[PDB]
Amino acid sequence: STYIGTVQDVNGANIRVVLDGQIGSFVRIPIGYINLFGIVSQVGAGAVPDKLLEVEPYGHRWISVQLVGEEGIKKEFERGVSQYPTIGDKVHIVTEPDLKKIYGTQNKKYISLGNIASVDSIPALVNIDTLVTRHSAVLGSTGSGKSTTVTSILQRISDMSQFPSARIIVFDIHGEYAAAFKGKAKVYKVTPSNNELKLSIPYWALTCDEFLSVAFGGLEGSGRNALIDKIYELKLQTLKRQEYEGINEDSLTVDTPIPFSIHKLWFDLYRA
Amino acid sequence: ALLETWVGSEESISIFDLSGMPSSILDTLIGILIRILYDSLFWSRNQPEGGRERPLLVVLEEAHTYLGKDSRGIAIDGVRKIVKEGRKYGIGMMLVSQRPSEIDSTILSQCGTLFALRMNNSSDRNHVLGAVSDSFEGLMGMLPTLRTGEAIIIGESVRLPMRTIISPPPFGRRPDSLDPDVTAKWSNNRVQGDYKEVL
Amino acid sequence: STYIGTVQDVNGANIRVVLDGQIGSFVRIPIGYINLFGIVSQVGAGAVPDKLLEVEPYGHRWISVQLVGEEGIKKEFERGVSQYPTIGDKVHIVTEPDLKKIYGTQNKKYISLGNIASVDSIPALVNIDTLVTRHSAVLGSTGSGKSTTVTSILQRISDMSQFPSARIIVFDIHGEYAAAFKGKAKVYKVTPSNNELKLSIPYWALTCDEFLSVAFGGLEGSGRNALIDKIYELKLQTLKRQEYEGINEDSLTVDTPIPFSIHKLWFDLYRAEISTHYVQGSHSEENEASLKVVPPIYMPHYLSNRGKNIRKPLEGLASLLKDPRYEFLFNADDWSVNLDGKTNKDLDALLETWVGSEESISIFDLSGMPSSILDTLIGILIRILYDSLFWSRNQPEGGRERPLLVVLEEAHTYLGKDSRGIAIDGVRKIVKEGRKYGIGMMLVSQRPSEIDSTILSQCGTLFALRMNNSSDRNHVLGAVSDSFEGLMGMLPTLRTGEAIIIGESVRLPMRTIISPPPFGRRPDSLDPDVTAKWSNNRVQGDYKEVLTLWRQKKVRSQRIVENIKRLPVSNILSIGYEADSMTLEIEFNHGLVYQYYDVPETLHTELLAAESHGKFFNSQIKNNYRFSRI
Amino acid sequence: SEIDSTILSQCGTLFALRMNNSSDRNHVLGAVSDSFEGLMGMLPTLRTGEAIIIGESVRLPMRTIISPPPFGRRPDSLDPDVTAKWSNNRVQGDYKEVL
Amino acid sequence: EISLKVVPPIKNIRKPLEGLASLLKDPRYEFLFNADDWSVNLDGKTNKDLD
Ligand SMILES: Nc1ncnc2c1ncn2[C@@H]1O[C@H](COP(=O)(O)OP(=O)(O)OP(O)(O)=S)[C@@H](O)[C@H]1O
Ligand SMILES: Nc1ncnc2c1ncn2[C@@H]1O[C@H](COP(=O)(O)OP(=O)(O)OP(O)(O)=S)[C@@H](O)[C@H]1O
Ligand SMILES: [Mg+2]
Ligand SMILES: [Mg+2]
Repeated sequence: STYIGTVQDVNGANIRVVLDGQIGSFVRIPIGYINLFGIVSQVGAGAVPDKLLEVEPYGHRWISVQLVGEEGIKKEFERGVSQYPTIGDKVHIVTEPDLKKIYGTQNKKYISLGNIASVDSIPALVNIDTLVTRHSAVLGSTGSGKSTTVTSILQRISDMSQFPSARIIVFDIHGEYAAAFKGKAKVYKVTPSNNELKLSIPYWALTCDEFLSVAFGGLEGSGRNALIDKIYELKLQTLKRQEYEGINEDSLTVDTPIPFSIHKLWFDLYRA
Repeated sequence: ALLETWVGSEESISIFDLSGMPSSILDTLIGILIRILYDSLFWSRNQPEGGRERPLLVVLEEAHTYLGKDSRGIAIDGVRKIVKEGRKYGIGMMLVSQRPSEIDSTILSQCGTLFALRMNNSSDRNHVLGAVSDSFEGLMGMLPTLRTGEAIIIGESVRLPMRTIISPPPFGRRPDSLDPDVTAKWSNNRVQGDYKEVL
Repeated sequence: STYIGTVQDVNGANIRVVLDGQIGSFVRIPIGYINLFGIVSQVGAGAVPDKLLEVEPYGHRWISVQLVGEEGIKKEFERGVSQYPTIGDKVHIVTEPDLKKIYGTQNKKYISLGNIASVDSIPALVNIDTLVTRHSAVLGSTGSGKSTTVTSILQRISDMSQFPSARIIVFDIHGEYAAAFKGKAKVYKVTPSNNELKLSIPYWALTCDEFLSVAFGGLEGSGRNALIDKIYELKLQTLKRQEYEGINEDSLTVDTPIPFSIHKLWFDLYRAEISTHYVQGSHSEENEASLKVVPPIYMPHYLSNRGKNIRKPLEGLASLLKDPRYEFLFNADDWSVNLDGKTNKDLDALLETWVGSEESISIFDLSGMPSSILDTLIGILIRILYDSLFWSRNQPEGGRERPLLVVLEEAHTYLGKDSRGIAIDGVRKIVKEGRKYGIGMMLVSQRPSEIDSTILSQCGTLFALRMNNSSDRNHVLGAVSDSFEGLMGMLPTLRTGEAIIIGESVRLPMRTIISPPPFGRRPDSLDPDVTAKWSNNRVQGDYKEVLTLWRQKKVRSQRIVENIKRLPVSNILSIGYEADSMTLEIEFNHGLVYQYYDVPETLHTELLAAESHGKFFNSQIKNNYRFSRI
Repeated sequence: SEIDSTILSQCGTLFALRMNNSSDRNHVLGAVSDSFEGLMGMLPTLRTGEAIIIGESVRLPMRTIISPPPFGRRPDSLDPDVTAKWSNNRVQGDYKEVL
Repeated sequence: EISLKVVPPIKNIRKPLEGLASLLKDPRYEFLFNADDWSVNLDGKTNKDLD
């Protein structure tokens, strides 16, 4: 069989089992008909109770374990605890079928993005409905391999067998992803290439503030009150000289993505 | 047609390469693209093209420079609105950065799930521990000693936190930046110089 | 008789027991004639005394004696004990009848919500006056009960057979509670639905300071004093034209709720800022050379001498009146104010509708609110409710004779320790001066640490769902009136739904399993489903429309059909059709109604004769036509 | 626990009643030199009305049961009653005056 | 710097002055500015003495 030890303490959730057990490995605790799964926290002198070493200063065989969830009556793994364990109970190791049970899921919203540390055959199912709706963030050191873990995920999301209608945008500042997606993406950049289109961001698709923030460096006096007057005038004429549905002489604002000629702005404003 | 290329192409993923940008304005553009992608999806949440029928996902590299705790840029304003109202219109987001402690703490906490790769300096680890909710005491004292690509995922996107090992992309599909190779570019015999053209 | 162990040694407080038992479970100790019920969180390995460990260190069966309350003289259970245990006495497990008496009561004051963990048959009796007069809070992790719990309490308190005059209000930023209350609640949202009203907050019912905090960003100059001067004349002028009872020119104030036309404000203020002056130095309007926002053209220009440095807010304000996203505040539908400042109705209907509806609950879903000014409006709504019941506390409709219960969802973003918003400046008052007017409060937040401590100190009782992180457990435990060590140690492992109630609204802190509401009556949020939306095949998009709407700031395509009739039948409820324009309208559960276009009506007949709906609708309609959902 | 300890010490005699939370039971102990286990070990199980007196104004400290005052002379705040005012049948109101 | 007064209508501590005026008009503070017997007239005499 597989035996670790016995529970020699209880505090509701925090438990301190004594052996006769890896730092991250789970622990299984049957109680009659349902089992409690737990997480190790520390090892050695960190798990010893406050008042034991006085008589046995060098008795170090203690481990601290924590409780995460509980398995129902052949139904599923439900978080929490139906009935907490007590002193002098049994303990068992988490074996291969159990890992499937705890981590398994029959729902179809989950997708496999990796393998757990202990057993390599376990898919690392992570919800995608949640990963795209709540939010996500990748953090780490510099050489820890972020962009490689942002492609091994961002490449499994847009698969063409399950998600033929996916949709994604990327912002790479060093240009290190275009090499990964050879025939799966539409790479954009400033310098054209043979099969890469050239990023183009029309200057008239911008609000008044943002255009004033990239072009004129930020004006605050009457200059800011003169440029706005001109842009409005230009977007007035383009409406008279060409037809755009819906936009009228009143619904038109300074910040509607309507085309205006920047060169005419500088030339006419500067020439005057 | 412009939008059709960014979002409506026949290939799913778009990739915007900004390494050529004049970096004095690199921040404002990140706040320009997010605004256009957000308004276009937000204002057409009925039609079959909006974010309610094809949910979006914006991934941002090196987010610690534009999401500073006291940054005065325009990107942080955009990254806050999508962090706040995106759940209604299905516009998620992914954040990448190697300096967590420089990220604003009011934006880093509103991210449901976190990938926790290696972290050594204690000004970050003590700051990541300040935003993750289901924080175990056995799997979060393990941050600085992970392997490369041995991420830890904690949040509600998983039933419970897991210490996964992401599968690397197939060889030849990896991300590779193209920087000049000094050892291979300095070691060759000197060639006759023609500096007339350089002027 | 369940014998386990007996006492054999004494160490002052540690009373040592040799054995021959759940953690948060009571123990019974009879002493002659009076029974002692209480908690002993120290037993076994965690209780063996340090003095004796030298003898037997490898054994753990030892208990201690410290109680909570004593059984009276066959009367009832009260906290405290007349006498403390002694030598020789033995501890017995509690029995179901004892649970009935300890948690039972003969008072009709209490109400039942959930059940005790041990035996489900027991009811979970919770006071109501203290649950509405002493305020309270709800706390726990993100995935625990949380909202599924708040609805059950409001769905039990607001029963008509037992409380036929209840009165409460709910703030739900995600708008996830309107689903549970199918037709028993009012629900106001910015963009209406088939049978829902408009959450219109008339701007003329705001204090001047709050008005300048939503429309001008906090002007802090001489111009700020120009607006106050300008608004006063409008508010003063409307009084002289229309008589109002009890206020005249003398006792008029800048902050009293008299309607005024903002359109006149911006137009007169904006026009008197820039215009040609026929005669130099003349500020008269006769020297210059309205239902719609259209301004008349002005000739080129000297400039008016009556102006200031408020050009940016004044032009920025004009924009706030254009976009439809703020239509609720500035274009209150039935409270829209014409140019002369005379609207159709007054706040009577607003108050009569918010709190005076024939049905008990009212709901304000704020998902449609722009998150920039979400905090500012939260404070505004609180002020209106408190003040209205303040100066009318003797009347027969106020809060004294019909107390209120304002519920706030997701509060941790609004009561921050360093938060400088107006919400906390409004929430503090009710927690302080709301006791003697009967204005309650229920706080919800998934992360208590950020909540201001003084606010969390003054709440009467606390609901404690599961809480994972250690940083927050320590903060919430620091504002507990009556805490148990055996009960609060299992806070990070509570299963979903069941909560722990602590405070003055119950006799004892108890671990209750709140009854889940009926299936189909739950708080559900209808957010887009990626897995069901990304998996379907591609569809050639027509972006020429997406651009057009994005330009027009509209949300409905110009090809919609409005006057179609429907006939009742995954769970398809109603199906429409129209051969004139080849439009097929369908309706599903949760009120979702689409409009598929250019579909042959042969399928319409086939579906009616298909008698196989659900499994057959996806056969030839799921992704085969262009639909403009509504 | 929140009160300033600077002003607490100068007080001569202190009456202490039922104290449940462990956080505050420690602070009160710090303002009394007579650290007696029996006096304060029984603090968290004191019945309503009970008290323990410590200070110079009392010759010897011990627990006493204060006799409650007679009915008709008893503190009670006249806060509105929720269940009594919600239980009564709903009555049509007129907000023309409340406004 | 410039009805109950006979005159017909025509330092940076102004906003205190308006805030000061709020207390005067409010009936809820009349216990302090408008004491039942202790209000001070322009002549300066009070109907009673603090003794
Ligand atoms: N998922 C992975 N699995 C195995 N090795 C990886 C993985 N990701 C990155 N690496 C390894 O790291 C090297 C790839 O280049 P790196 O610079 O180390 O990664 P990187 O993602 O480009 O770094 P950053 O700063 O996080 S973008 C190789 O030695 C990889 O084997
Ligand atoms: N008593 C219960 N028994 C079984 N399942 C429950 C119970 N209560 C809640 N749940 C389930 O757990 C889910 C958790 O979702 P919610 O109850 O809405 O919690 P929540 O996400 O914190 O609420 P907010 O206010 O939107 S953060 C629920 O949708 C249920 O499926
Ligand atoms: Mg990198
Ligand atoms: Mg909820």
